[PDB]
Amino acid sequence: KQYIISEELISEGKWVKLEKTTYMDPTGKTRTWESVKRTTRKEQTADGVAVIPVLQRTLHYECIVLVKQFRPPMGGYCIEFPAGLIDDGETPEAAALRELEEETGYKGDIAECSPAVCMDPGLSNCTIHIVTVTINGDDAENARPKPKPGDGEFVEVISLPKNDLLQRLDALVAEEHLTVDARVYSYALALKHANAKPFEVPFLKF
Amino acid sequence: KQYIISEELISEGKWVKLEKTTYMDPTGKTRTWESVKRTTRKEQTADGVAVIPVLQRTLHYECIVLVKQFRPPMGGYCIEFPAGLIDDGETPEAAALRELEEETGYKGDIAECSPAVCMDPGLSNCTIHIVTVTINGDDAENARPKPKPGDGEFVEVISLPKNDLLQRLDALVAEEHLTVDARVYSYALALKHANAKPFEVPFLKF
Repeated sequence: KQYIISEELISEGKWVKLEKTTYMDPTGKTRTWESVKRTTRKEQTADGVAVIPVLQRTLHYECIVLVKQFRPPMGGYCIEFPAGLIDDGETPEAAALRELEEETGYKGDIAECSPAVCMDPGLSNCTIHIVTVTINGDDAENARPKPKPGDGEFVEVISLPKNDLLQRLDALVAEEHLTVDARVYSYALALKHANAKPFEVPFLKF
Repeated sequence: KQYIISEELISEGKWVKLEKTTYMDPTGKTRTWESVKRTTRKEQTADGVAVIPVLQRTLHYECIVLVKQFRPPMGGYCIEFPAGLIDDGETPEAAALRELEEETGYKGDIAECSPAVCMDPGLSNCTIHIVTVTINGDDAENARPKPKPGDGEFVEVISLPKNDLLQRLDALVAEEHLTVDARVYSYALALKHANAKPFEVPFLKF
């Protein structure tokens, strides 16, 4: 019922651009909105990918591999799922495995890929593909990860136990005073909401 | 090791601003970055909140209350956790309940509140508090919810079964062709990774 009437560039940098968006509301009226867009965005493609790397080992608990790095806009360190924009002539799945290797050194398998999902709908048009990659830690190819930091890419790898990720994250916060990514937290939260107090839920039924 | 050296305003809008951030890297060299910040951001406070509203009923399955609305920066409709910025003289918790009621009409209680988490660390400084709110669906006040939208706020409410969330989201995507928010998808994913194929792990053990 609603649609975009027009978009006029307000300001543009080398990598990001701010635009004045004009759109038609449900009841005919016309309103404006300030929107953010990346200049690297390709037609019919998402801006980038995010990887949920489940480190697995035989007869051993799983781990979620995350990365910590300084983020200029935050003015401080952040804990995030490995990520990156999708390079030219690259599929989201391909990007996923690449960026995971570049930032962590691990080599994994695509387990599942999501459709394009938005990062901040009210602020930008940025979308990513959330890709779940399973890493075999028993494999010799993963015995000693060899990260490949690009120029300006300083990444600290952090492998956290999955069964109590949310708590590991809060521990990390209280100890280093850094910021957890909203997507990483959502995921951790969900794990707690489904795992925590197994017998507690089917107890009130009685 | 790293820190912010300077931050020069590239261009500003009424609600959003873009700026050149100059910082120090680990080694010693200097680099620049394009960052996005909101003009409405308060001191020592997060930009806003996102509510994970768990609709509950006795002898009944839980539902997650989500909202669908047109997003100018996206040029389309999005499925999202109810959200919004924190108003003046508002606590993250208060903002959570207010926005939930305004957008859905439901009246709920605070279950938990995350610390401030980043929306998109590589692009902006934006942070939110993710608040998990329970809604007593047995209570008459919730038997017939009544949203209180503001000017230019048009929201469709959608209650999706919790234990079936990710598939309900994929259905919606395949049927309506809209976009699911990255945080909503993440949460949904974690649910599947923890609940789906519950006997798959123990069977692979024997």
